[PDB]
Amino acid sequence: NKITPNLAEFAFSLYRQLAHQSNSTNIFFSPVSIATAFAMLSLGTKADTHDEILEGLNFNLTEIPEAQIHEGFQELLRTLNQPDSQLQLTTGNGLFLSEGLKLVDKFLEDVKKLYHSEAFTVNFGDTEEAKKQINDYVEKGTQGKIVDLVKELDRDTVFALVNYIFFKGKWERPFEVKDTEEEDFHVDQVTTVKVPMMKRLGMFNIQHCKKLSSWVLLMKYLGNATAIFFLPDEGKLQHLENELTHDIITKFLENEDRRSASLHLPKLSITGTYDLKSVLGQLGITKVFSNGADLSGVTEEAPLKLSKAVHKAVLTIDEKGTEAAGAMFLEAIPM
Amino acid sequence: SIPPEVKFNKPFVFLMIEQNTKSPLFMGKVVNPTQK
Amino acid sequence: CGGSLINSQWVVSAAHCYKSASKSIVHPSYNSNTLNNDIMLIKLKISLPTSCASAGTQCLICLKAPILSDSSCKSAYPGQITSNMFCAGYLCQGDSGGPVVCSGKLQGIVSWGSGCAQKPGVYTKVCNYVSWIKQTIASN
Repeated sequence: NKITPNLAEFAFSLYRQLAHQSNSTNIFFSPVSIATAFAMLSLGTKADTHDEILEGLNFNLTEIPEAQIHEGFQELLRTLNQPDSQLQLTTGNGLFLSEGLKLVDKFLEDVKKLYHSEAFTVNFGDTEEAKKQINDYVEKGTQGKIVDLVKELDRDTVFALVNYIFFKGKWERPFEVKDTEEEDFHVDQVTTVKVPMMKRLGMFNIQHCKKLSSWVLLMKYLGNATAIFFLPDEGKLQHLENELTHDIITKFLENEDRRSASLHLPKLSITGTYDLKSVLGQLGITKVFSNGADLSGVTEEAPLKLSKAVHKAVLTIDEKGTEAAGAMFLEAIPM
Repeated sequence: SIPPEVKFNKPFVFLMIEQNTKSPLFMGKVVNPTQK
Repeated sequence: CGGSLINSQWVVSAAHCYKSASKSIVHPSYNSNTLNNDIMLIKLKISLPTSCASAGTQCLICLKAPILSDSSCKSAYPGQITSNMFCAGYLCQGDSGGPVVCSGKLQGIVSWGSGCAQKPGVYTKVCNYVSWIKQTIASN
């Protein structure tokens, strides 16, 4: 129940980078997933490759003790994996080591205790097969939603860090399929597409906050989770994206203020795929990707460095609820 | 009108939040529901 | 990574591949953030240069590579090149390649990395450390 404000600010920081990268593409990612893969990796990281990472996740190293950050993730993950019987929510962490590779014992015991991480051994010499293992781990974990996480695995790969998050919830107030008509969606000034629009006339936790120049809708799921939607006013999207902070979200989440309204929410099936190296570099995480990296906390056998940082996420929204999955793939190789 | 008619028929932002921890599980921006 | 024997007992390599034989002696002014002075000596159990290589000079590593000018170098890896580094390549091998040996003399060691043939490499000018190297071997 904390370190949360840092995760929230991390979500917005990364979002602004992905948005700057492209303003004409859908965006879907999971902060918790990206954040824990990197947090877990900082465990076997030293000096400044270490600080860049943790500060890159929006942590003030002089205000919160390093041990407490990891205790925060440990508790965060434990809570996420104990949801109300009505909500489905799971996460998993996995270390994929190559045969031999003598790992520092402290690193292994830390990822095990602080991140509840699993650990496997594999021969990266047989690329197609090792790639097969990692991908099945993620596939089984995300219940089939993500099946092709790793498309390319390096032959000299010494170790891989992988995690996944799976979510499935039912709306507290479902929509009626028979009410789903097809309506217009204005992508922009020149393009308009037709999509299945869900409709419901009723009581909603909705309101028009002039601080964000947009309507804000909150839709609870059965259990411990909520979906928040922000509809910016004409020409105000950029304003909304820059005015979002953790404090603001916190405010909406405390009041159940309801009211009558006619709502039109489209069904969705979007996917996000990313190579986070440059976007993360823009957030101050660059050393762990270069020869100036220090992963001597992971192993002493060889001088390792991060080769890839891949993220994938999929979303599905219909009249029953939402279904989502995200995954992270971190590959390390010798300098 | 009354009741207000709120239509998500143009680009919008959204956040998936877990209630106990208050942490952001997922975040996104829909620009074209059919992009593919 | 890979070292390079300059005599029967001493091998000289980069400082970054070590710690984040009998003994190691990293350069006293090694900067792990800028990789400036990225060089070290290892005692166990090619030859040191007499002149600094210049643009155009030959050299090898298998696969020969020319010394690019400082201008090109400085502006291909902006903000990353100190006065003790130079480029060698064109305009793969992969960040952990072998040394630049110009005419039997060890001219350079890999610091930030060996570029790709498919569109340079960045090395430390061994030429600038011969004095510290001989002095260290002579008294150790």
